Amino acid sequence: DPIHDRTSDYHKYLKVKQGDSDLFKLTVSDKRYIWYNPDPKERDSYECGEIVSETSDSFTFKTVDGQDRQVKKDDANQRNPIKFDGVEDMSELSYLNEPAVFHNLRVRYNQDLIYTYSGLFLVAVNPFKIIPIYTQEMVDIFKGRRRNEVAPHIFAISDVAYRSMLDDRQNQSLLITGESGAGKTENTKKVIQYLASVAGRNQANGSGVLEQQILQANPILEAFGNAKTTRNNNSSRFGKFIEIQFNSAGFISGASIQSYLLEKSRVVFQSETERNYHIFYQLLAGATAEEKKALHLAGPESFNYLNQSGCVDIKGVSDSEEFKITRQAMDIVGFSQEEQMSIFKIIAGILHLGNIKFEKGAGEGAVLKDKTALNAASTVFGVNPSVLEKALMEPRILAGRDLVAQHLNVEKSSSSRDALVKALYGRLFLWLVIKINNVLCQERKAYFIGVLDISGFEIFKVNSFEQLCINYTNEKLQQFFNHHMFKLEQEEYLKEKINWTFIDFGLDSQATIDLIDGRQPPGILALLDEQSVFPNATDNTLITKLHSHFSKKNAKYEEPRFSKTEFGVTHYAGQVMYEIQDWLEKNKDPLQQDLELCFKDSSDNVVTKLFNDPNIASRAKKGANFITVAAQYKEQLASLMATLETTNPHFVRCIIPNNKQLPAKLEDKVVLDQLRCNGVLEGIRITRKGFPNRIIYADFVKRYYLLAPNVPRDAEDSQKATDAVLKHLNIDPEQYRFGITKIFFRAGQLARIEEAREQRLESNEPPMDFDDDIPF
Ligand SMILES: Oc1c(Cl)cc(Cl)cc1-c1[nH]c(Br)c(Br)c1Br
Ligand SMILES: [Mg+2]
Repeated sequence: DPIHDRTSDYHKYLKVKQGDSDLFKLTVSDKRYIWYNPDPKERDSYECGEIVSETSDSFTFKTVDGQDRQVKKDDANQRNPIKFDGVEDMSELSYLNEPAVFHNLRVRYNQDLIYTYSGLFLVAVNPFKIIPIYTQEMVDIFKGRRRNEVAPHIFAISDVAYRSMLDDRQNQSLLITGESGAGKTENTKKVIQYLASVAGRNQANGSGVLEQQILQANPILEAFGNAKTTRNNNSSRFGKFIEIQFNSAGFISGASIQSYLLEKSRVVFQSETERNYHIFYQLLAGATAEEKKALHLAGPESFNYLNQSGCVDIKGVSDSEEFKITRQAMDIVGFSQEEQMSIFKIIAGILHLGNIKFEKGAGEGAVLKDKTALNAASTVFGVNPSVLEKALMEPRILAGRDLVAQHLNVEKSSSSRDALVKALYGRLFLWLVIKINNVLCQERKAYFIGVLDISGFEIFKVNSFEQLCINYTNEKLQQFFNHHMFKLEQEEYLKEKINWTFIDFGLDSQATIDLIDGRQPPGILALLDEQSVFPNATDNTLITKLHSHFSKKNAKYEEPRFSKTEFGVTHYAGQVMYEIQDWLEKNKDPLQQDLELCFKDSSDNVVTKLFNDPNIASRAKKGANFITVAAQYKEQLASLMATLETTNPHFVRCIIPNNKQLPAKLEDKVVLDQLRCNGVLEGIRITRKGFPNRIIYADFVKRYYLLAPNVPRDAEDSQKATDAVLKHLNIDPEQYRFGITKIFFRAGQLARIEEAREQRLESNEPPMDFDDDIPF
């Protein structure tokens, strides 16, 4: 058995490597150690010192040099006995403290053990290198194994969710948290791969295509939805909830992707060193010379949308090659060759739109002296160029009921062009998702495991509305963790009156959430909205308004003294300063109807669908106005979260090792920040101090049969029959607890002590068979 064979890749790649005779000498030492800060200023840089003496309330210890230092036992971070180094579940540590927990993660990390359990949930420290642990061989190992049986792995957390779906007939979710680049998306992929493989169909082998189409749906989105940021070379610029769908039997019956909050602005702007969406570079570098001809393509550096960041390629990525992967993913999903070429027309069209140069005419309004870019765009889109031109520079609006032709300046014309671009891109992306969803979902699900892959927390020199939305989302995901680990958990203990004294885990980012999406009193999004449909409002009246509501009034809010255009929100993962510029327009998300008119007329079957389909091109009307982006997204998010509350959540906490995207460099301050703000220690603490597993009194007749005074699945009393099978082995009384309608087990008694009763090789047929058919 590979898991027991020290030779296996399993053992080689997933297990702590065997310590040597020298390590054994140290492991049996009677010496004790403490984690301390050599520099009290740098509280996240720790050294190990030896405890040399102790008083009633103090330890004295040697620093890395020979100096002696004293500390209150109350304030001491004791080092766990080294036998614990590498331990797979940190709820097992004797001492649960920051340097201890970080140290354990460090030991596992140093030998490419990136997964470690922390009580109920999984921690995943990004390796930033490939590790051979996701082969079909690895899947196989994990198929069906109990969490305690196999090493920590994304596959194991996935299998558990799967088993729990089947055993409880309840929908599950894999919530994968992390700041940008921490590993959310790679782990999402593994979750799907694994589920796809473990619950996929062979059936004589000619129908498994559904599962290949599920797998293939993600490389498509990734090419249109991902881009290099300063924080991640493959940053997800949209969030996604993936439903993997199962039939009654337990097999995969389909999948459905809900996408969130595509970063439309990236298409027309990217900050230094960053990249537009992969698709633009893939196209340009991977098109046939004849496609380059039909689309009037040329190099990255020929396009304003691709040539401002100073970066057109990503180290170790071939765009020409990724392009082949995308095309193949589009084939496998079912995108017809016309559909695909339309898609690249739209991509090519966007690039040309970007090259349109507006200039000042005689008057104040703009003029288009060189129509090269305009014509190439219209050609590719199949729209009338002089109609598009007039729609760009001279859109018509109502003025009362009068029809008036605008003459936009250079600045307004450029912006409107950008708006057309972002609408184009955003609708295309939404279409791609719609197309995929329709291919994958062809069976009424019986159950699902939802996999959440959002854009992770991020901070840049300049943070705009997109970031506020991203970090608010991450803020809510974390509160969801807070809620299930601590709030719901204890509230239960209270209900069941199991004599639990409430603990405040000091983790609640509700105030921050409220500050953002609060209705009454109104939060940022509400004021943004109010201001968005106030006809005279500016970015400036907006920040003034925000300042007036929250400055020195909201503890999570800050009006900076160094700027008039920025406001600070204190998030769980840190304070973020947000630049107000353009918020109103971003929230209104306006597009001249003359542009829409111009494109509804496109001769292209895909472009026309982007503009004529009400489920793609239509906008919800919030009374007299269109629904704002803020309101719409608050609404999508609440819905997601409402769906999540109905599932049984499993948490994977991804952790970025550093900010350099380097393997083998675990930066303690970086990791500890995440460990703190994730509430990792608090999550371990609740699982240790508490009673995770609790079954109703009635159904307690479940794994427990005559392993004590004769008592089969029957009994007339419920609170009596309970204490029965337990006392036989005399299993510790304070190691469990009797509540109103349930029986709780401290830190998993079903596994800890229950290893003779259940999980045995005897106790079934061996203790019955001594005198079968031979008793005289
Ligand atoms: O309809 C839009 C318009 Cl008119 C302007 C802009 Cl900037 C974006 C979208 C958009 N983006 C995404 Br993603 C979806 Br779905 C939609 Br609709
Ligand atoms: Mg991602």
